[PDB]
Amino acid sequence: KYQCVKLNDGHFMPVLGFGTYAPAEVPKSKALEAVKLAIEAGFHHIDSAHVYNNEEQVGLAIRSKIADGSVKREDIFYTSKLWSNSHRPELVRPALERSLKNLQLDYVDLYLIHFPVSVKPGEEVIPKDENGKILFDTVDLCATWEAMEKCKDAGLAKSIGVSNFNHRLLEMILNKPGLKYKPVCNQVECHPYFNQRKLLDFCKSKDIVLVAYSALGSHREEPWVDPNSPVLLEDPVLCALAKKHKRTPALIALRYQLQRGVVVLAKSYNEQRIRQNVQVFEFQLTSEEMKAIDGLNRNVRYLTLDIFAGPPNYPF
Ligand SMILES: NC(=O)c1ccc[n+]([C@@H]2O[C@H](COP(=O)([O-])OP(=O)(O)OC[C@H]3O[C@@H](n4cnc5c(N)ncnc54)[C@H](OP(=O)(O)O)[C@@H]3O)[C@@H](O)[C@H]2O)c1
Ligand SMILES: CC(C)Cc1ccc([C@H](C)C(=O)O)cc1
Repeated sequence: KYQCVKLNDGHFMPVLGFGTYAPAEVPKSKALEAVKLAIEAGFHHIDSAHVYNNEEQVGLAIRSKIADGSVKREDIFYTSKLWSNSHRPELVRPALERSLKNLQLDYVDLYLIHFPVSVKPGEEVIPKDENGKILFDTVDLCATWEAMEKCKDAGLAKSIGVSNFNHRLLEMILNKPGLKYKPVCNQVECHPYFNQRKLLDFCKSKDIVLVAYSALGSHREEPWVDPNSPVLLEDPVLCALAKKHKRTPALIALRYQLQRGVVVLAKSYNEQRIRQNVQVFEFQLTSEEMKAIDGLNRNVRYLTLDIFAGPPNYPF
């Protein structure tokens, strides 16, 4: 057994997920090993994406752990995401089916719209013209969502959701005429420097689960993240809570999210840290500790994806 939350479609999501993105200077081999170690440690939820360029490796890890008897397929919650070169409705199912072929899995547990700004179709994930300009595309995300619904009805995705959506974009889906399935989740950046209280409450009001990424202050990969941003885990309040509990600041940051009703991702490719992170289930924070962490909020967004700024659907 392991801790899960019931989604608005009746499926269950494990509340601690393993993040699989690593910057390109990290060999893809490392993904295979790290996912195996995460499953061994007790992660039951694994987060990936077509754009991470690691589905072959992540899928092999999962297949391996199934085939050697370590875990059953029903005890792994696997998430993929629809990249922005496949927003057009007729391209949605093919992108899911391409991810599934790479993974050699029959279905994903969850399929998300990765990012709300669309780019032109083709193999290239960031298509550019001759002059370096991103080739943006104009697509009705409501149409994309109907295609996602169809994938759910096909059994290719058990659940569907969104990522990096703001209030306005969530509302566009929620108010869509003929809506079949609400998003089960909105996967967004969330940590004690950017605690997303407003958007969290909105999502709660609609029984949409907020899934936190960069919960430990991000990969900090350039140019995606400003190197001059503060380092979350050096925070002196987090460090003193850690000392107090004989834990680590990472574990404090993880535990904060679980208690506020957020599902939390954590990426690590380091064996010790992977094992550490599952200790989030071993302790609890008091109401005064939770309020101390709430106090850290400082409107610091690590991940702007500002190469996609300009189009109306840019969410920040
Ligand atoms: N939907 C999206 O647009 C989106 C965006 C960003 C992230 N995500 C997802 O969310 C996941 C996590 O976000 P993130 O990759 O930005 O990273 P994160 O989980 O915030 O942090 C990863 C960093 O913290 C380190 N770390 C992990 N556990 C630690 C611990 N116990 N003590 C200290 N350091 C620790 C890791 O280094 P080591 O590997 O060396 O341990 C890594 O450098 C991604 O991998 C991806 O799955 C999604
Ligand atoms: C690095 C780039 C070529 C691909 C890419 C695009 C978007 C994302 C988002 C922000 C995420 O981290 O999930 C990651 C990687």
